Amino acid sequence: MSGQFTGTGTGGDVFKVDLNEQFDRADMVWIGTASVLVWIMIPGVGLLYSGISRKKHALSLMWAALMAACVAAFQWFWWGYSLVFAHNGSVFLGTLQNFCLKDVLGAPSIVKTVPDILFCLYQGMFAAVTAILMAGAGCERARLGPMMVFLFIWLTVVYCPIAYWTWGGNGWLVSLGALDFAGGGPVHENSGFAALAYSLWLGKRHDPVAKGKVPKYKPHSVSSIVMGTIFLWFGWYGFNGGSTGNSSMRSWYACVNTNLAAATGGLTWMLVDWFRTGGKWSTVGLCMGAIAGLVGITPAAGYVPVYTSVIFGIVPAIICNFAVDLKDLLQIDDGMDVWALHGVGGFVGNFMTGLFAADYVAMIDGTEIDGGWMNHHWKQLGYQLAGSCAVAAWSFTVTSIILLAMDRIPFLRIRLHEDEEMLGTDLAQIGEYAYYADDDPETNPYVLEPIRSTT
Amino acid sequence: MSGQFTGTGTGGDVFKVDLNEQFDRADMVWIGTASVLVWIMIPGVGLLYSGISRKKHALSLMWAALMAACVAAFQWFWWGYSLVFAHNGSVFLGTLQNFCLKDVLGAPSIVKTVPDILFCLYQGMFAAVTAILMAGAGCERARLGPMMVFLFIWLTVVYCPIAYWTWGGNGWLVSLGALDFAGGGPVHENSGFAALAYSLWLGKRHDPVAKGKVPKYKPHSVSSIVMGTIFLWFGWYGFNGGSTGNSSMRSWYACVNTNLAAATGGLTWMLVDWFRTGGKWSTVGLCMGAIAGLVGITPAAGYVPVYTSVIFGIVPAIICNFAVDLKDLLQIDDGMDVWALHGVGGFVGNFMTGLFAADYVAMIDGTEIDGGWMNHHWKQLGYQLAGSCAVAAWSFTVTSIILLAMDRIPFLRIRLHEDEEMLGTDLAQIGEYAYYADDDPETNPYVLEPIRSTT
Amino acid sequence: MSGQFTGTGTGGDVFKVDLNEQFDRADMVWIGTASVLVWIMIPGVGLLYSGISRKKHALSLMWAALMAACVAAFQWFWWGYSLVFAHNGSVFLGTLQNFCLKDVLGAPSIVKTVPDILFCLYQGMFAAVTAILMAGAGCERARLGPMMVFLFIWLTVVYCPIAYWTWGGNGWLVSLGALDFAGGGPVHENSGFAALAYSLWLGKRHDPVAKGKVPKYKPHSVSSIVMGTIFLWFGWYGFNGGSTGNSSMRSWYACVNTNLAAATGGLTWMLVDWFRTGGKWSTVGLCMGAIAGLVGITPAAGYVPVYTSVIFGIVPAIICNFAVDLKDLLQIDDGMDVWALHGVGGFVGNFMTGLFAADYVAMIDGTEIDGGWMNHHWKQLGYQLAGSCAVAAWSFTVTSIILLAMDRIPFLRIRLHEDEEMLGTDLAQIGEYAYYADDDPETNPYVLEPIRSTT
Ligand SMILES: CCCCCCCCCO[C@@H]1O[C@H](CO)[C@@H](O)[C@H](O)[C@H]1O
Ligand SMILES: CCCCCCCCCO[C@@H]1O[C@H](CO)[C@@H](O)[C@H](O)[C@H]1O
Ligand SMILES: CCCCCCCCCO[C@@H]1O[C@H](CO)[C@@H](O)[C@H](O)[C@H]1O
Ligand SMILES: CCCCCCCCCO[C@@H]1O[C@H](CO)[C@@H](O)[C@H](O)[C@H]1O
Ligand SMILES: CCCCCCCCCO[C@@H]1O[C@H](CO)[C@@H](O)[C@H](O)[C@H]1O
Ligand SMILES: CCCCCCCCCO[C@@H]1O[C@H](CO)[C@@H](O)[C@H](O)[C@H]1O
Repeated sequence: MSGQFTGTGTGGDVFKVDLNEQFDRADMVWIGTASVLVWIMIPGVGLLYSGISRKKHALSLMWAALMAACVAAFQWFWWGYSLVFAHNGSVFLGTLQNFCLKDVLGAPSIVKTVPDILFCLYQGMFAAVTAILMAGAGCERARLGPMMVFLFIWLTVVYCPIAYWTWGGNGWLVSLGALDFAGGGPVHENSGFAALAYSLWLGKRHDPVAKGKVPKYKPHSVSSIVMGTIFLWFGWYGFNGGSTGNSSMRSWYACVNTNLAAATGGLTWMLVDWFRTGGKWSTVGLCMGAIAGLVGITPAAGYVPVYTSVIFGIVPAIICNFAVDLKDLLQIDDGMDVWALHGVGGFVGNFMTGLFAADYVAMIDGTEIDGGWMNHHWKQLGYQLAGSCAVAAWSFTVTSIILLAMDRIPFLRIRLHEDEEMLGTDLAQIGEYAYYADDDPETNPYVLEPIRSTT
Repeated sequence: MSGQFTGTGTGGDVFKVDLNEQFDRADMVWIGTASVLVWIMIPGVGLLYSGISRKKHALSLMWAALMAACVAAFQWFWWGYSLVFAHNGSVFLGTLQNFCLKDVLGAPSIVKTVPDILFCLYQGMFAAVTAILMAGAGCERARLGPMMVFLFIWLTVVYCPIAYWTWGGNGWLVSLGALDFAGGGPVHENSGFAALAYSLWLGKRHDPVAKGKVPKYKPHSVSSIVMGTIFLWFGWYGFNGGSTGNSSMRSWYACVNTNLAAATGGLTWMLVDWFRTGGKWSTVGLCMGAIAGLVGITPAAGYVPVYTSVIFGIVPAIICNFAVDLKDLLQIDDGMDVWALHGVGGFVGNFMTGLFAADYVAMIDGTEIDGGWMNHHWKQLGYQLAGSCAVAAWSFTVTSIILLAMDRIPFLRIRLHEDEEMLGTDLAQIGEYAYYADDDPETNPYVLEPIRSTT
Repeated sequence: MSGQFTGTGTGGDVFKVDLNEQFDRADMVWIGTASVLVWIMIPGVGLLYSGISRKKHALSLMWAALMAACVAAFQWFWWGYSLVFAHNGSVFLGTLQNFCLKDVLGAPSIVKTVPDILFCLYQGMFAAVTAILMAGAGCERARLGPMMVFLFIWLTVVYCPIAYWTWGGNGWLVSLGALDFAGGGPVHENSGFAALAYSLWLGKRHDPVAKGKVPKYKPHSVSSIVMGTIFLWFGWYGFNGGSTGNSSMRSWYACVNTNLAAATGGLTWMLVDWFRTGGKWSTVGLCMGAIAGLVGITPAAGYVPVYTSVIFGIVPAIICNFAVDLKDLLQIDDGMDVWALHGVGGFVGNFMTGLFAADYVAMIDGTEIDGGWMNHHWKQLGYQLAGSCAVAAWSFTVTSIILLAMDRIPFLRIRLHEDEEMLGTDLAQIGEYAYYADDDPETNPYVLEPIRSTT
């Protein structure tokens, strides 16, 4: 009544209009497909960080990726989607208008080429990838119940505001003119600086794997690193290629850029390791470099000329390779790989987007931007820096607050203090904890949960 | 001559008309993509059931998934497609009109938005997923030749009739008004009750892994469980999302429901295990719960409001969790996991579809239904029960008949009787069977086929 | 100025026209999706050949697949794309017009239904699959630096010319009328005969695994074989299905053919092994047969009637099964599996395409061909043979030249001579090479690179 297209609410009355008429069906099919591709990046992250670990994590990140997929999907449905994409938000956050996905259907989303329900599906996958990045960063000696509560809270008060600033209809970064093609800020810079908060507050200090004369690379499982990298690169075609919101050739241009940045990042990191080790070929390095390039090109993929995409592989690979060395300086391992690749890689990529963004690339699908230094738009670099600094500051500060607030509550403490924690070898001698004898997650039906030595 | 569109046979003469003009190209692209996604669910099933096993299966289900993909594709081509989708069937079964895919081309399929050849591709994947569910259920001490013959026969006389009733142009369940969005009946309820027939006739009784004080969860490979769950959830976006037959936003709505049911099922099953174990976190349970939710939402995904999808995770997870305990009561392990997840999960999901189906959800793409209890259509619940009971009865009874008929034929007996079966350790002492020494499927070039101790 | 559609260069001025208007958006979405599917075939190849190996390769092919993805993407960007698809080539090769992808944007590609940038993305994946086939063939005792240089050179002077002849606007095989639906020549026949050059020049002679009374199948990792086969079959829907360049039902017809050829190839090879071993069931054989069928149907998938696709499984499976036996005759293992499956399978499939190609199948999307023997076009078989012989001759001869030229240059020698190579067990006793003690690529951060025993 009339139930005709309004652009608001459900978008119209399904008994009176065909809501699908508002959209190009091929745009919808590509974004649906891209959503499925981003989903498989979730276990990709878990495999990557499980495999790279220089320490025996009690919690399997391959499995924790499924836990994160579950917690993030629930959070997104409950209020995460609404806090980012409620068509009625301020400049800093959305509302609870779409609590439990109420009225999320056929109105054109903030990306007008797809309906709200499909944009919900697609963007929810980005929240889930960020959730497993966070769980991976904070996995060492994590308690599962508190971790699940942490992820729910963290998505709500760290991810959702940063996502709103970046993608929301009235988000202040959107208004300012900052560029972030595929959500490098909300996903990579954000998780990376939240990881750093974890490292500096909850991470083990004077860590034996980061102390003195120790190997920079000492992986738990190279096959897991490689499988994770495979799922990440495969899924990243949806992550970046879908960020146009359409079936135009800007989507395919972004995929060409994505592939070339990954390729040049992998080769660059491996070449850097070759020079720095005096001629060794680094198995872990090739994979880390591909990830550095993928992260680097994320804010840029639909904005920069193809030939510049090689720079988004080379420069993040070099800078991230050296950022990893800060683990030796601080003597901290926990959380630091996620910071180095996603935090530093995300910052570098975001900065370089201000240099290389071009109006003629965005215009491939009619997207209008002033451009970067390629168009003599010098001020763009300042907009990029404003975004990167705001994301880093909010993520680091608020993540610190959550971690410490939960730490002060006995039943919510994410990681027990070392002096209250019982040894797995001692638990295994007790009848009611005999299952701690199987310290191998391949055969154990139960998570080897940290137990307080007061029971 | 005139070779113009007829809606029958090949659909028209390719030299005179463009058969593609009858279809929206984006509808076709989504269903082609969804077909590829369902294909990877085949090894997903094999990985899941290989990993969950409390017993050392001689046959690797990861590998058997490829065998099933081969047998099912051949059966479908030969006559399986025709027995379900020959446009000229009765109310109970199709015909051999499309034997060897004769004349399967460009006529609109029973799903009018895609041509016969594409519907053939898509629906063949559902047959193959059901084949590996059956092979998984019946894998313990299976002989490979007889298993392949069994799958061919089973697809023909169990899967194909149930699929016809559900999807066929004149299928009696279609006519009755029963709802089954993505083939929960033909795939999950069917394989589950066929699994139960296997359990009760060919399964080992008084099984040491299901007898007395034994662990409910004791997996062969947690990494295999997790990898299988990953492939299943990823592919299920095609399984459910493609069941609209189109590129409309009902496809994406169904994907949102699919993700939320998996997420809530995983969390629910793990929470149930936490209460029942006195505080342990169940690795296997999270995965089983995700599968329970995916199975649960299958008959419902394109029919129920988004907020109700959480019920399709919670309720099947709880009921299936307790159904697994029946293995202890019966002291039977073989085949029972497939029954618990797919049979019970499928029954529960089908029943709840009668409660929660809504005309306004179906109408998102113009699909007309009376609805469920959400629309005060009380009779819908009875239609659902008629379907579930018919599927369970046909599958259990006919599967029983096939298993027992083959059992009475020496060269077709699927599983040897324990007293006619030689020990692998004894075979390994014989020169012509020395390869039985390698009881590890990771390195052995040959299937460790059960051998009769009469040679 | 006018910047309107020209069909050349960038295709038009993005500030004046919408380049996307020239294309059906659904055609673009399918080819973008198919590109992502072909990408995952890259690690599929690496997993397959790592797993099948009868020898302990020091270089992990699962990991080397990522290296190949990187080298091939860079080569393709640099000049590979231009040498195949520069719209201004001769009959034998393209030009450097599109060096570093200059002006590769929105002009219709040689496949007029997609723009240059998307055809670039898609076809680059084929180059990368061929790169990992080559790296796999030549992996035994390979040195990594020289291997990377080799792949770059090989793509440039072996792959690119053969691809031009097959796909290029003025390619001589195109003009002749030879049929090759999905690039069986450039990918499979080519890599297979290049593998044979490797086998005969650099392969180990009188190899203990191929000498005397030794097992035909003795795999390193069955799980790797199966995982590789899964990724290959899944991705092959894009490899073959995308080779129409469009969203028509010829794409889906090609997928039905692809699935049926894989299925019948797997069953055929396993049945052949069953007869030849006196009743054993071959784990490796089922997988090899699926690959033989997939290779076989590649030149044919969009040209042959569905019922004939079973022949493209059966015949290549039988012939390739016996081709593998030539390893015993020659007493050479290295490189020979790639030759047997891709070289022989590719030759057989190409030949049979001349028998079974049908004008009415090509015409499903308006593609005009004279057809094969199915249309009494007898001369087609000669065109097929001209293509197969030219590919085999160029690949074998030029690959031989490259391998031998690099062999004569100390720092480019791909494989050290056995008498200049130090033992891993001896390197491990030296302090600066202690890491050679860990001969297990699952835990070692470094490639166990062959070292000259002159340092
Ligand atoms: C443990 C999981 C808890 C989440 C599931 C509860 C979702 C609450 C949403 O409320 C529902 O929203 C509809 C909007 O249309 C209303 O019409 C309906 O009356 C109301 O019931
Ligand atoms: C979706 C939320 C699931 C419940 C989250 C509640 C806060 C964390 C509860 O976990 C706690 O962890 C302890 C092990 O350290 C367990 O001994 C104990 O049983 C449990 O109190
Ligand atoms: C071991 C695999 C056996 C399956 C392969 C045999 C398929 C038999 C199909 O018959 C063919 O159907 C066409 C329909 O158009 C006829 O035109 C053609 O004359 C006829 O030959
Ligand atoms: C596609 C069908 C493939 C053949 C199926 C025929 C029925 C089963 C044959 O397998 C049998 O299994 C025995 C091991 O138990 C083997 O010793 C014996 O060789 C073989 O007689
Ligand atoms: C180690 C990786 C080396 C590859 C990266 C160098 C790519 C060289 C391409 O040249 C660039 O091509 C543009 C075409 O538009 C010109 O406009 C621009 O002026 C020019 O700079
Ligand atoms: C993208 C190209 C990367 C460099 C390729 C240059 C040619 C091969 C160089 O590798 C060589 O391999 C030796 C081990 O055999 C190493 O000891 C030595 O450091 C190095 O000289």
